[PDB]
Amino acid sequence: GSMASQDVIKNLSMNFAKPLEDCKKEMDLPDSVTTDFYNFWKEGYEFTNRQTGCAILCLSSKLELLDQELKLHHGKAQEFAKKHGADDAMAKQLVDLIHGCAQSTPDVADDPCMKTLNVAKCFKAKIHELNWAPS
Repeated sequence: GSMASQDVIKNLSMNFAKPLEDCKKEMDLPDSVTTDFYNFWKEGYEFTNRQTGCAILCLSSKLELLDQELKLHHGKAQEFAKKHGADDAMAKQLVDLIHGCAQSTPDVADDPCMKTLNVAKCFKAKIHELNWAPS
């Protein structure tokens, strides 16, 4: 039931991306981020720039998933996923993949936008490896 799990990731993505218009107008982002989001789950797609990372951070903030240091509320992320239909196990697995990626991607430039973009790419790869990437 890989298709069922893909459908969960699709639902999470769409709900995650709802505040995007609000974010685009609220920060004046180049529509390259719009295109990065259009193509997000497309394999072989490389991401143009950092502003997409700032956009991901904006989305997370609108959903109240970030602390003041712009780090992910782990528990709140897990609850987000379950409220949108992931079972407890999947929700935990998803947060773990993100945490594993955050650790693998060391913040050296002190740039949360680039950091978040790099965590997003790692997460994307892990999700593809599980066959959980939707169309």
